[PDB]
Amino acid sequence: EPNRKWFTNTRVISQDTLQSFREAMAEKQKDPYTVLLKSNKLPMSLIRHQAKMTIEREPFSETFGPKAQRKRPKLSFNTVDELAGYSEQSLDSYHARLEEKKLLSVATA
Amino acid sequence: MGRLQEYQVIGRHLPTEANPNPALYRMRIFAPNEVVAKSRFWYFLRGLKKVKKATGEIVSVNVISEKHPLKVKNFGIWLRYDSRSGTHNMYKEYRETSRVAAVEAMYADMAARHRARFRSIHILKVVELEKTEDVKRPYIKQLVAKNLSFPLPHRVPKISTKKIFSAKRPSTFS
Amino acid sequence: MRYIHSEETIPVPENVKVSIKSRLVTVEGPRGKLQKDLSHIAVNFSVVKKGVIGLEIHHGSRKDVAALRTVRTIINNMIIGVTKGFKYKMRYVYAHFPINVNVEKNAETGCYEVEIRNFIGEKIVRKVVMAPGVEVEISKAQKDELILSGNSLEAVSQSAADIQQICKVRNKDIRKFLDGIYVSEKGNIV
Amino acid sequence: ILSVKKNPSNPLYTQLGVLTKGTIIEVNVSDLGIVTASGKIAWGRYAQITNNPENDGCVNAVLLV
Amino acid sequence: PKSKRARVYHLTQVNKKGREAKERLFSNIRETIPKYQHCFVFSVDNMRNNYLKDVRHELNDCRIFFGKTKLMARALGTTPEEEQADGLHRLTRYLTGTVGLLFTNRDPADIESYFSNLSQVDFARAGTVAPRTVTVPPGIVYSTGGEVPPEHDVPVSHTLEPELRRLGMPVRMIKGKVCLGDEKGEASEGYTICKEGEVLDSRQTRLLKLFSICLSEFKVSLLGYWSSASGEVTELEAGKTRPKR
RNA sequence: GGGAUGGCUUGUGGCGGCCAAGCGUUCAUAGCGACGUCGCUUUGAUCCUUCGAUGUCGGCUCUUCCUAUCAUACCGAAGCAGAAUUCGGUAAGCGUUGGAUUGUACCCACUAAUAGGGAACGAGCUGGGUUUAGACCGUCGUGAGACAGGUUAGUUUUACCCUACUGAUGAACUCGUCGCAAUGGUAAUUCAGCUUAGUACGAGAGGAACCGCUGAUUCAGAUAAUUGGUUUUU
RNA sequence: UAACUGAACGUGGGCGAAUGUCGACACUAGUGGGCCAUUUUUGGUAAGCAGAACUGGCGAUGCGGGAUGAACCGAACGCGGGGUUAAGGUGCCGGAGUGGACGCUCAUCAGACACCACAAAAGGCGUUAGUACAUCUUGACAGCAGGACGGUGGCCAUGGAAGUCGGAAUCCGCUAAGGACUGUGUAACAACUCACCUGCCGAAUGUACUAGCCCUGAAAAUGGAUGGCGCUCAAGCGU
Repeated sequence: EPNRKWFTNTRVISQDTLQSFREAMAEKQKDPYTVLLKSNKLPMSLIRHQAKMTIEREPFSETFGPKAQRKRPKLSFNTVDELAGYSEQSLDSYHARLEEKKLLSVATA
Repeated sequence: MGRLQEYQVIGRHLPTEANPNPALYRMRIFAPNEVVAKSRFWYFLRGLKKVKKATGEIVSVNVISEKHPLKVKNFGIWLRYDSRSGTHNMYKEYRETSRVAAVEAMYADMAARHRARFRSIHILKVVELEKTEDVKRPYIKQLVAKNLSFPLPHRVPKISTKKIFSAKRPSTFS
Repeated sequence: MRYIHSEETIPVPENVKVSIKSRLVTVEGPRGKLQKDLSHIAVNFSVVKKGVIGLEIHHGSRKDVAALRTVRTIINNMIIGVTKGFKYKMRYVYAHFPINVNVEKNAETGCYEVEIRNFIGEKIVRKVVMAPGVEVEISKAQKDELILSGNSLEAVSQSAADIQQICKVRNKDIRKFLDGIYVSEKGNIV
Repeated sequence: ILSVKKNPSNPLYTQLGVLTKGTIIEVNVSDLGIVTASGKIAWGRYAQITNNPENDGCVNAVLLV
Repeated sequence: PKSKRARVYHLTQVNKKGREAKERLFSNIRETIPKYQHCFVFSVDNMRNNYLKDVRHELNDCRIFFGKTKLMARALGTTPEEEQADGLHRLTRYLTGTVGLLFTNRDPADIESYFSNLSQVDFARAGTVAPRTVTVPPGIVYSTGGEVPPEHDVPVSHTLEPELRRLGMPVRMIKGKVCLGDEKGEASEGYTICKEGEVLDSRQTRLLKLFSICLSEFKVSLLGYWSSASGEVTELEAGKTRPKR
């Protein structure tokens, strides 16, 4: 049956009350030996993109392919000296990781 | 639709005190007999005017015979027929010797080619093409050609169906 | 629609003899004589004019009218075969293994035979038996070329197609392997 | 979903909280920024289920604004 | 009639002209008549007709029409009852085949002298007679096909090799070079494109155009001219020889 | 005492909003709408989120059918160089295995491949659903007992009948010998090695194929010279 | 009723549409919330479907035809003879036409009992008949032989980008006509080609719809079904 109360807000709360409730409830979660009383009647519902940006700025078609317009690579170095340092530390990290994996006929099931 | 005849059917509304002399309406109807002719008259008249059989009368029914049935003529038939889509026009032409023969050939041809029955074909106009350049369809433009002489290849001879066995193989050249 | 009469015409040169008997056409000229049975198509032949063959169909449909063009082109091709002849020049190319083509005349069957060896290093010997009337010649003017000559266009072209289709690269990239025998030129002998 | 307000077939179905077509549910609309005339957050609003969840595997609803 | 050729719709900007182009041609021809003293009829038969732009540029004060022959004839007026000016129906008898109109105010002697000494070497079209024998030498195929010495010629482009094979030259692709026979010019004879005193077909003329060999000439031949003052048509030398209708 | 949906189904979501060929529509200018599109349902991560048996399936042996093709045969396309493939098409001729795990369906290996179904699930044998009578524990009940349940042990036992199948005889036509073939069945299968050839192809790493030859897998039909097995040759 | 002024009931007298042709008791039953079908009405569903009202049939029922059959069509039944039909049929099984006229269709399991589903505004370079619009001797569609140009390598961008890797604009001249370009192609050019125009030719075409028949529009599992053979100017489809 049509009724006016279908199109009204059913639960409302103010800014300061919501903030105080959240702060007090967070302080209650800080203690694991303190539990609520009548938790079923409490408003617990109130308590409880880099990839997208890169794809938006540069599409896959403009990156690589027959219609690609990409011409300038994205680098982590600026001049030749930091390029040499980057290569040196990259080789050192690669060798260290390989030694770590080495330290860490098929096998039986 | 059977051996058809053409009928002049004149009918009118029944005279009342308001209208002592009602208008007379005349139609040319291709029907097998006079009962069907008057029925088609009342159907077409109900389709056009405020006259029906209970409020009107049939003044005259006369058979319209062809003036020259021995003269080969070309006829143009303009017609409307009902399909599952709706009403459609066709103009067709038939080389016959009379209007009733042309209409019978039209009914057979429309039944064969578009599966349209007598109930769903309206004959709007049947005319005689008095000159040769009035012929438009190629299948009669090829018949009105000058010096039309053709053979009849592969004529199966007319052999009686009760004579089961023949002693020689028939020829198809006569 | 059934068309009452439809006609085609074939001009005939002076050196050609055409004999038609129960839709069996026999065309004889300077180079030779060919025969073809056209009894599967309903057509009436006549002599409309001197040196003119007339083909006519009566009370035929559009398909029956259109078949006369095929009959006309077939008889014209027979006339061109007995007057000028037909010649297909084919070239066989190779990348690494030289393709060896030998041509001989099997006299017992009266027909030419072509043997193909070393096609992409294969040890098999491919053999193509010609249709009778087709003569095979290894061309001396150009390099790695066969010449097929004859009076029958169908026989010469079918022999050429057999030579193309017996040398097909299998299970390889056709962009990379371009070996084979291909029909380079089609034309008349005279 | 906060609660099931009315299942039109049977009050027992509403007591059991059954989500079928035409069921009025109460949803937390805190993520839509519906606000009262003075600044109070409207965090509960009715909505109607407009699909068949038992045949669709999901609950689709329309707000009763 | 289900079995029919699929009519290809063209996704290009330029459309069919139609009747409006013919009406525009009628208006242009019928408006250039009362401004120029002489109207010449010229003929360019079996010619490429691509130097007409240079002719139009060189004769800036002249007006040249090179439309349809029957359209130009009906624009000038075929019968004396429909002619725009007197004597134009006499001029319309020369408009057959590939012809053109030249409206001018210059001296007819000057026009005849200019179209006499005007001559540019041009590629031959199909139907012309070959003036000499052209043969591509065996070996590496160059751009001119032996017209210039081979030491001063770039090799022909590798993309033209399928076109040469389709046009009948038995060339082949060796090491990115289009070669006739072998790389060192062995095991093959030269390819004779044309023989002297032989009617050129489209295949031979296209081969000569690819090899940039010109075996013809571009000659404009004046047939006659109508003068507005005298109201008469003076017939020139080529007009007697060329058929009239 | 009475019983024991079906020319159904398959490959592509819902809700809500735009766009739109079109269908309608001219005294109302509304309404449906294919094709699409848009919102909700981790920078190759995490392994610290497995979400309820009322409905029951398996296994052995053996035969046949379907194709909705895993492999073998052939073919078309793809940066498909070669090698290895991927996608698709015709095709059921021929194959499609051996095991582990019951604190209760997935792993491992061989292999060319370990494709999916029907004829049951709209009185052959054998393990669970599954449950007569004995007994125990858990839950419920004052109780007899019942069950949210868990465990143990536990009676159906033809064929000589007709048909079908598999084989074996057979009257009538004197007996016998040698034959013909209508019809019915039908059979082969896959892999490896030598040569081609370390060749074609390739920057290198690598690395084919046709013809030819020799074995092997599975199936089938025989056979007992030899080798094992069998011994009432008592 | 102011009143033989009216109201009933009697006395006496005079004088009606068509078509077809029973009532009351007594006694005794069986069945009285069954099935199917047309039409109408009310609710819905993804689709099925669920209700009522009248009528007809069946349970109780044979016969002819639907190959066969509870619900269909015709027609209801004593025992026989002769004649004629209904529904349905006439190539053979099967009694009766390889009957007549005009057309359509060729299906790699057509169709001959369809309407329902598949299923859609569905896909067909199958074949006929039409409707609308357009071109055409001032030469239509298709072809063949040629042109297809200049500013200009337009602007930005790019290592390079010149119509043809990209973004935005997309004008003018010479025109008979030619896009700041339709594809092939080059590292970029070049080159070829398309749109468009002219020359040869010779008379009818092009586009989109509509209506018929045909193909596909989804199928499992023993070997089989317009009833069977078989049928192709039908022994199929429409009149």
